[PDB]
Amino acid sequence: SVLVFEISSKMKMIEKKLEANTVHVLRLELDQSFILDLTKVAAEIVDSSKYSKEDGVILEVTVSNGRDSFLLKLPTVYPNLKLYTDGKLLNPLVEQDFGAHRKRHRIGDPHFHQNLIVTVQSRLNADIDYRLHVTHLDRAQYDFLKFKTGQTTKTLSNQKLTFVKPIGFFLNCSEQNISQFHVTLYSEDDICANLITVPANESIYDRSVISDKTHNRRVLSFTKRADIFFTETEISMFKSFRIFVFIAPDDSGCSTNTSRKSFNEKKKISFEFKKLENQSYAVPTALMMIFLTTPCLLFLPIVINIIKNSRSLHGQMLQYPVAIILPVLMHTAIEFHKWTTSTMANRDEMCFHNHACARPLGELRAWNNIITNIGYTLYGAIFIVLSICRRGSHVFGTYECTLLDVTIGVFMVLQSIASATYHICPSDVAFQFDTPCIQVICGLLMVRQWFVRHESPSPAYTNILLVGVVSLNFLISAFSKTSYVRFIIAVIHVIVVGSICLAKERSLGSEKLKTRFFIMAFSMGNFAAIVMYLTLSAFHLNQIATYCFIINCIMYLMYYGCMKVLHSERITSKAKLCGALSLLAWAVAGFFFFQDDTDWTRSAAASRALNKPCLLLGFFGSHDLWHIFGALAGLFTFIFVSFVDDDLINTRKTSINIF
Amino acid sequence: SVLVFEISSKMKMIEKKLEANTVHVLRLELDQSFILDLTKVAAEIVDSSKYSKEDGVILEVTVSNGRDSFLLKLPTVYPNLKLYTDGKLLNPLVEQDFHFHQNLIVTVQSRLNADIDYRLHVTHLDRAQYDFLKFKTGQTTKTLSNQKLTFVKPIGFFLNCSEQNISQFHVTLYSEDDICANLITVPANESIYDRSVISDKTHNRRVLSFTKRADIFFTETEISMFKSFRIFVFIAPDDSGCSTNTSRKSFNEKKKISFEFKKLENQSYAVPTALMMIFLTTPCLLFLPIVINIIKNSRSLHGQMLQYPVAIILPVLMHTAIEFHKWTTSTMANRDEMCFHNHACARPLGELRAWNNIITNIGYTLYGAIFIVLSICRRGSHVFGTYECTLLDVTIGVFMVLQSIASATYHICPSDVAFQFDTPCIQVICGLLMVRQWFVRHESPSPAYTNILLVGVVSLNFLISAFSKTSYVRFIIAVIHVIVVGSICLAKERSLGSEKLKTRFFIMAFSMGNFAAIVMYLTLSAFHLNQIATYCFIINCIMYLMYYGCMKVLHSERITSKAKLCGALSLLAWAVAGFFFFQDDTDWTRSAAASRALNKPCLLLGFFGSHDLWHIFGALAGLFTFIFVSFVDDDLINTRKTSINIF
RNA sequence: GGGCAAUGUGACUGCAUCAGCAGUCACAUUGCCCAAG
RNA sequence: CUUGGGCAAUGUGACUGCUGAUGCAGUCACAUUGCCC
Ligand SMILES: [Zn+2]
Ligand SMILES: [Zn+2]
Repeated sequence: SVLVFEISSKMKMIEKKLEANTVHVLRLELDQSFILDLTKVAAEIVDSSKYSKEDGVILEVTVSNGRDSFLLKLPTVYPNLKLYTDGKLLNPLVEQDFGAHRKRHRIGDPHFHQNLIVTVQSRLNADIDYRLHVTHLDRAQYDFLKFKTGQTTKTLSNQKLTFVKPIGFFLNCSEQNISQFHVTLYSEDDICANLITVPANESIYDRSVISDKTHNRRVLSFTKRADIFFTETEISMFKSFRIFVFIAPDDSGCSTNTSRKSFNEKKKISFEFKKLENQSYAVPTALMMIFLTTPCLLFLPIVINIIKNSRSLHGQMLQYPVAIILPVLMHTAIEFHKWTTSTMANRDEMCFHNHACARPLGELRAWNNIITNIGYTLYGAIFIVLSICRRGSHVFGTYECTLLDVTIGVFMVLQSIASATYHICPSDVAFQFDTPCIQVICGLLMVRQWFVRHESPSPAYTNILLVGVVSLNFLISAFSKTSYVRFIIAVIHVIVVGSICLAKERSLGSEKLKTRFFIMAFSMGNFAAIVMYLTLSAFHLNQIATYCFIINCIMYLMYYGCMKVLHSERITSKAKLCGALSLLAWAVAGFFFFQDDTDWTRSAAASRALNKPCLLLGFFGSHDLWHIFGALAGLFTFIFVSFVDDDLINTRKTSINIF
Repeated sequence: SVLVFEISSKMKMIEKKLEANTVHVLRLELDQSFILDLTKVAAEIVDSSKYSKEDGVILEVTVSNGRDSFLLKLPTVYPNLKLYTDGKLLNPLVEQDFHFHQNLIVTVQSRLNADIDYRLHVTHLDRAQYDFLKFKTGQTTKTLSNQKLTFVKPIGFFLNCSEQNISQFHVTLYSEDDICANLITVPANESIYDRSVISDKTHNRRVLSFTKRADIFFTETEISMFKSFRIFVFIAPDDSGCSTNTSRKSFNEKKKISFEFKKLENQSYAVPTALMMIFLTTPCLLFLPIVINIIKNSRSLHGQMLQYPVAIILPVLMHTAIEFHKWTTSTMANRDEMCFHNHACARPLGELRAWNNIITNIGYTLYGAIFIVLSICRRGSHVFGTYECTLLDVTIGVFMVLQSIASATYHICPSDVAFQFDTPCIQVICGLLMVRQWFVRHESPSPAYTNILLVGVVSLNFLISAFSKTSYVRFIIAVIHVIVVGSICLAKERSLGSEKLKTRFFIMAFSMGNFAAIVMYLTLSAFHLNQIATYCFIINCIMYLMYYGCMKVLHSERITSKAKLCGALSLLAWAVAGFFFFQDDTDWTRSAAASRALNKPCLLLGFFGSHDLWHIFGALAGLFTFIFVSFVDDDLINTRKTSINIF
């Protein structure tokens, strides 16, 4: 037999000893004062231990206030533990939901007032003691996202919170004239939590029909930061969004060492509700494009005048390996597919950007991290032209590095494609493909300088070079969770450097003039490197392949130069300038790349907790300066290796120092 | 002010009226006469059209009986329509729960300031279409015939495998009516409607929108993780996710459903597997007296191990590196909803839902390791005979070994991923056999011609898929097709001398061949989208070998008897090995549901299906059309490289 | 293994100083056509 | 032109209530001492 119990509009701690087979129905008269009042309820079970033998559902609270409802099927179950208390929210009433009026405070024609029905239950034949804990967030906090005229960012401060006391919000855009929205949730204390947004129509606790695919509800873990972004199209699709911030007891999905106060520790939180407006970065891009075209002055005094001094093809067109495109194009196709055919919230849930200052442009959330890759595809289409513009004669100078330079061009372009397709959704997918084209190019430069004084280098070496780089990258990715991955990299690195030493020795005859020093140099440098990335927790798994590859490239090129100067040939002054500039550009590219600070060895929240702010214009971060100066360094190294052996074009192909 | 209302067991259709700002709770005292009675409590809104102006929700019915509670926020809306009636189920009480009695609260609120009328049906299901999955001793199959399933009466099920001592379970639903439906199952302790934090990240509940068929496979690592399962089969209102149009969408119609509960036990198919390997080593009777005899009669490496293109592997070992990562990290219940096999012949093994479409992809990696050796061990005369095609036939080797990797993972489970990669490799093999027989009389054909052929196929394979959903894709496979075959015609006359007795009688074929194929697939919707690029290819190969098989004898050269019989079987294989491929019928255009309705029963031994055999016979034709082009000109072995014709 | 009293923490309800927010009643201005004198 | 009434919003203060911050006291939980039959 039910026992209705009127509740007071003022009391928030309702301790009632529920009898056996009795079903309380509390009741709270809602009036003009509860419009847009987030009503959060919270149950409990007193002396929880006494029921530790009975399993499943014990108590059942079913709050409801006419516009929404939910159930609390105590005691909740979790991947770790069972809790005997938990709170949920309610879609608050609105001004419409108990009628519009003029004056007189419900004059007397109608007498309308909603009501909040709190039900209780028990599956036990025995008696239970609960503690309902109804509270309220008034209109001052829910539906706080109304903006005044000439305002863009409203901000809370230290909004307290607790496992049994979450916070919501109500972003309505159509009724607010909003284009783009970007939330931000600071915090200080490492206590796991959950941000959750849902369009207004739609409800959180209710499961969907084939949900995991039909799911417009993002759910973001976070400890010290989380960010949202309501794109223009999502706004025009749903028109009104409910933000929530739940919070969890433990740190399972967040970390390993767990907080002590189980489901009891309050955690601070702030917010930032920005109201952006669409903007195309024409000024920030300006300084870039001009800065990526000042070094092109290195063609006017040299090459554009040589082409003026001159003013099978089917066979090479068919023998040039163009299945070297397929890795990067396949990965960019897969990535674009998985991006476009994803829900509008699975993007913000899955793409771990640097939402610190990842500047957006329409649908894309990090424009700078993308369009700064145009340095490459600008310094990529150059090489593919210079070579095919000055390919000749065949009796003086060294052999022609025509097709190898065309391949360095095709890969300087594929680098931009891979980078701008991985900086759309930087998730931990099986294949990284940000650096691997940089690695392939820093291999091709080595092969060019290895073969330039023997024969025309064939591009078919890019086949094994690419297979090596791609297999190594997939390997690093797939073994990232264990501990011996840096040992795998150490041993493969050793095998490669040893094979290179051997190929060196079996090409000349073990001359003490060159090999005795060269082998030693390589082995000591690369063993220093193996140490530096096998004992130090500052080389992540992403960067070790790139560092070893660019170090091999730099070392072999400096050795080429050292042997050219020891044999007493001339290195033109422009070549020395180009070499020094390539060295310092690679140095800058390093100093910037080293702060990638991205390792999928940690959980989601630990990766959203990182926020490295940008440096220039509020548009250039650190990874983007890497993207630029990598292209600069590639261009400078390429121009170097295309200039140092120019002064020998007046020497026969017989008296050339072979090495 | 609340209003209690007791209702005994005699009222099923409770009709009441709801005043302004009022709240009705009800109660139907339950006793031991209600245990294991799966109940459903639905609500409506009388005079529905009167409320068509109010936006949002009207009633909030919250049934609850202690053990199982849920909600009803009428009118539940759907992307096509708003239903003013909905019903849900209840986990019945357990015998342990039994002076003493359990009850059934039904709160009914109302946000509307005006009055509301409503009804309240209550229904029951037990003793059948529930608790029916109890197996007798030594019983592995239980069956139900023409079970009614109306929208007002969803069917329930309870599988308690722990007590039933089950290891692997299978569930099938044959039907006949073209009515949408839904099939959801959950772990015992879980509910159906209740979400939680990262619930989607633990969404162990499956949903198989099924028109005519649906299948449920309960693995060993599911049973051993939840130990008890709940099954339901609803009737979805609209045909959006399960069909195309609002054709007869307005209805609440009955539906007949069957079942077949098969309690499989894990095993290995030593009978049919071995009956295949011996089938793929008998047509190897050709290598008996010839290839291993020349070696006995016969009894740079540092550079060509570099100048060989090994970057042609990556288009596959990158793709399969993803179809795996997507198979492992996919939740244990997501695999039954994302992977659309052909469960009429998809015999399982260990974990995989299909081991008849994977272990028959060993006819390739077996016929692959032969071409890799019988070409390397068949070159040792370097001024006699045709040029040694012993580097190319390493690729045709590899691309017969790759094909047994891109395919035997596309048959792990075939999502509608961007790249199909079941045929692509076979397409290229039938390509190389052209480049080989082309350059066979001019120069040792460098394998680097794949670099331009691969990017050809993969692009034409990605181009197909991206525009698979649109209506004008088949016209794109006309312009891309015509362009290349036009060149391959033009590329001939610019090499031979435009001899009309040869060229004008060779362009006449590809003009008549490819065109006759275009209209065959451009006007007729029998060649599905994926199968056209392949049949385009294998024809270019066969024609270019009917030609090379003629231009040899047309120039009055003799062919050896072994090549006579070899090639004559290749035509027999490529003819039958098409007929089986001709029944794939996997068009990712149609809806998810109908893509499950396909069911082609096993052909032989209950382990060989139609699309299965295209994986075997695609290896015979892949072999006979290789031995052919390496034995066709053996008679010319005693003729100098100058006294030979050229074409 | 048990309870009591303290030590320190972590929650919790209601008093006291400040914040945004809702409602209540009264104030003041404004123009307004139709109606008439 | 003035009054009577109606509209509407601006902003005016008056009162009530909510939510978050610093202290104030007091209830509940966890670990160390002392005691006990
Ligand atoms: Zn990048
Ligand atoms: Zn297949």
